[PDB]
Amino acid sequence: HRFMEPYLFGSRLGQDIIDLEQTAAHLQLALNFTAHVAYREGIILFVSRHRQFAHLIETTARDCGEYAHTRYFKGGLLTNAPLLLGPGVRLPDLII
Amino acid sequence: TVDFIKKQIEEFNIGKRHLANMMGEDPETFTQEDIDRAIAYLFPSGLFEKRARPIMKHPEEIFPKQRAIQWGEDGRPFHFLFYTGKQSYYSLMHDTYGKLLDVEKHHNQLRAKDLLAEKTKILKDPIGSRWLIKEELEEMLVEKLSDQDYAQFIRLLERLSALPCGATEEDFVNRFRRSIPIQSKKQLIEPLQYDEQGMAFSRGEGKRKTAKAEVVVYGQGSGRIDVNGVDYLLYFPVTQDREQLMFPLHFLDRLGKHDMTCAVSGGGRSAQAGAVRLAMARALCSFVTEDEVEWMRQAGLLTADPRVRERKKPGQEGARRKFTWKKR
Amino acid sequence: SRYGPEYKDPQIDKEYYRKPLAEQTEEEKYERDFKKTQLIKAAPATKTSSVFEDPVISKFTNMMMKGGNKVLARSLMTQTLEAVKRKQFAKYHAASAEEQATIERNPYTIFHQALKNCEPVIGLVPILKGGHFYQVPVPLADRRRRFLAMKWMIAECREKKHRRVLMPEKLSQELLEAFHNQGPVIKRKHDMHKMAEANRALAHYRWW
Amino acid sequence: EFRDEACRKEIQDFFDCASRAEAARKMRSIQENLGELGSLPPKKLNKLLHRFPNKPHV
RNA sequence: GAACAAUAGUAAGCACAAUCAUAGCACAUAAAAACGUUAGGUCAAGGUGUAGCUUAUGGGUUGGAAAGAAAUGGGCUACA
RNA sequence: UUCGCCAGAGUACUACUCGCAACUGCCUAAAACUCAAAGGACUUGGCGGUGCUUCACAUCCACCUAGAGGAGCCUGUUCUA
Ligand SMILES: [K+]
Ligand SMILES: [K+]
Ligand SMILES: [K+]
Ligand SMILES: [Mg+2]
Ligand SMILES: [Mg+2]
Ligand SMILES: [Mg+2]
Ligand SMILES: [Mg+2]
Ligand SMILES: [Mg+2]
Ligand SMILES: [Mg+2]
Ligand SMILES: [Mg+2]
Ligand SMILES: [Mg+2]
Ligand SMILES: [Mg+2]
Ligand SMILES: [Mg+2]
Ligand SMILES: [Mg+2]
Ligand SMILES: [Mg+2]
Ligand SMILES: [Mg+2]
Ligand SMILES: [Mg+2]
Ligand SMILES: [Mg+2]
Ligand SMILES: [Mg+2]
Ligand SMILES: [Mg+2]
Ligand SMILES: [Mg+2]
Ligand SMILES: [Mg+2]
Ligand SMILES: [Mg+2]
Ligand SMILES: [Mg+2]
Ligand SMILES: [Mg+2]
Ligand SMILES: [Mg+2]
Ligand SMILES: [Mg+2]
Repeated sequence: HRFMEPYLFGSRLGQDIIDLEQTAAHLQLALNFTAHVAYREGIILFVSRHRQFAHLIETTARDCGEYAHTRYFKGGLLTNAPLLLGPGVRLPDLII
Repeated sequence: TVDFIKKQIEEFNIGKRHLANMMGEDPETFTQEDIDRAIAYLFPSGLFEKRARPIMKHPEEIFPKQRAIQWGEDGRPFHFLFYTGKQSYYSLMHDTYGKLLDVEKHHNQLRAKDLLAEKTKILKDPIGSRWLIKEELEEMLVEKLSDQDYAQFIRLLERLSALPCGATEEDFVNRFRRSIPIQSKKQLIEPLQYDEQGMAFSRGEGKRKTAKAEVVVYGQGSGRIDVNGVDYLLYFPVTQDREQLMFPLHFLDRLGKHDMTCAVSGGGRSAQAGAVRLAMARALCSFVTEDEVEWMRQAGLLTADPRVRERKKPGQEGARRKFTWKKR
Repeated sequence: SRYGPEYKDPQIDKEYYRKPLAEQTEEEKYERDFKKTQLIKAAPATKTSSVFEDPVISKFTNMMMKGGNKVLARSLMTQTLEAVKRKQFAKYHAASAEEQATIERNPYTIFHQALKNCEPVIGLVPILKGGHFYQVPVPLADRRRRFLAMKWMIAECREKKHRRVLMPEKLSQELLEAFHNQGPVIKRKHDMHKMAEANRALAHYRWW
Repeated sequence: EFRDEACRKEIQDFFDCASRAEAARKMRSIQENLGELGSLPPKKLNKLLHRFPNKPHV
């Protein structure tokens, strides 16, 4: 993809290699940001539409006590929340 | 609507006490069947719709099952799949898939230890087991489903049931099992009756095309049939009609081994002939072994003829024929 | 139709049930007939397990019926078989030694053989192409050929017979005529073959 | 002279061909749908292509 | 505004469906068939908008609406 | 950077004019008058004697039975009166 050029260390025989030095910098902030929103009693949702880790991700959220959605994503879920879920619904404060 | 259900529960118990008080029975055993027969008496509603009659039952059975509150005062959903839209169905899918992996993991360990102590218990044919219907499943998860979702869930159970079965899994699977009623097409053989030194006489009932036939057959007489006090040959001049009476007896090779008297009313010559034929077939089942009774059914003797004359529609010459349709 | 899709046609032949132990595959067929608990229709009024009936007679008897007089149609079919029998019996008496054991005195044998000679081998169906109709020959199915022979028999003896001559005797004459391959019905069968052979180059029009 | 007294051999083959053509015509449609001649039916290929669609945009 | 190995749709209302009737079920037949279309038919079932009549387009009495050159539609009885 | 072309539609690849081995020709190219629109692309619907696939169980063809149109009579319209 065109926007991933800065994050690529290089290409090895047609195979792109991701620069882990930039990954470590980003992952450090991502984990730090994830913990703080969990510290403040925030709702965290795990979203992953991939049919090889759906069970693993679903079990991962159960252990952490947080929510997961690895199934088919309905159209009006996050936007038209009152109709899909219920009258008064608290939207998730972070999505992974 | 938790409180509204609670209010209905307490007043129904109070209402039941009043009904028992006026009916003059024991309130400790005022069962629901007694309630229905009491209500049907006090309020005699003549209506063809069975669901439109007055009812007074357990409010849990009357009111549809309701969803519980899904979040606390702070808004956090109780279940961990609430944001998938269908928490109940997907939690069932997650648990079902987890059991398969545990069975696969357990079976993998057993193969490592070289032990196969499980057996396939999927075959429940003698009990007559069928899977849950989509409507029944929706009333178990208290959530609406779709045809694609139901088919996927059932197929997953088949994969779970096709693997080696553990004790915990079988209890989980059997909750989704339903038993069909007894299926059989054998008829009830009427026992022979003896009356006033009379031996081996049976009675049969037949009806076809507005014609009822009453046939009693004696197994101790020669070959003769007495219909309405007259000989059958005089009563059935048509050769075809007398062929109908032959058909049951000739099939069993007992043309001359039975003496019969019949009483048939209503209908034409063929309607009565068919009715008497049907009555003999049912009345002769007593004297014949069970195996040939099945042969009787396969030949169509024992099955009533459902073909009856239709009505005349308003605006048509006959039952199906319409008036001439002039296009222009 | 008051019968649902589950109901099936009953089996009437008694001999099919009395000797099942001489075969295995057929045993599996009828043991599953009731083991599947399949419903069975009521026995039709016309067909019966009497050994003196014949399926080709019942179909021919039904077509002779006009309106709803099954008694009259059966009466006519009874006399016609009698009339054929009387004529063959008389001819047997007035014959030489070699001619005696040639004449057939079985009306059922005559009736079955007569219709098998009146059946056309190849029919015609109009086909529309280019704004015109071309008579294209087709290999008519066995059921159509059998039905077509019966209709020709009834059509001939109803139209071009005299008013005085009765129906049972007129039909009896044509059965003997068809038994010897010289009746007008046989002539009509050949006429249909004449047209089919004439249009033998138009068979390419049909697409089946 | 249009008489089948000596055409029995030809007449039977014509009946045999009619039955032979009837049998093949009344069975080709059902089996050809799933026979596939080694190549998946159109319904299966449509689902396979939907899983790996083409991307004209972006 | 749909892709189920799912790609923006959601839950209710009416109709279909199910149910009810034709005294068992089943099948079949009845019954049902929304929103609209044809300024479709009905001021002469009755009511009524607008326009018209008021010793008259209102009310009553007596007598009378014949007739088929011909053309056609749907039927009964036939031509045995 | 530079040249050519474009000022509503119809009248108009026309009338008149200049040049041309063209002479029913080509190039150049108006106005009187009429209208308040002409025109480009798209959306839904209807339709198609457009193509592909599938289907009509009284049904379009193939095909089954009984009838109408022919005559008298009964009754209903049009016309005649
Ligand atoms: K008015
Ligand atoms: K369109
Ligand atoms: K008529
Ligand atoms: Mg009728
Ligand atoms: Mg519905
Ligand atoms: Mg009912
Ligand atoms: Mg029904
Ligand atoms: Mg109706
Ligand atoms: Mg309905
Ligand atoms: Mg109008
Ligand atoms: Mg009209
Ligand atoms: Mg009008
Ligand atoms: Mg009025
Ligand atoms: Mg008027
Ligand atoms: Mg008014
Ligand atoms: Mg007046
Ligand atoms: Mg006329
Ligand atoms: Mg009419
Ligand atoms: Mg008469
Ligand atoms: Mg401009
Ligand atoms: Mg201009
Ligand atoms: Mg030009
Ligand atoms: Mg010019
Ligand atoms: Mg028709
Ligand atoms: Mg008639
Ligand atoms: Mg006429
Ligand atoms: Mg008339």
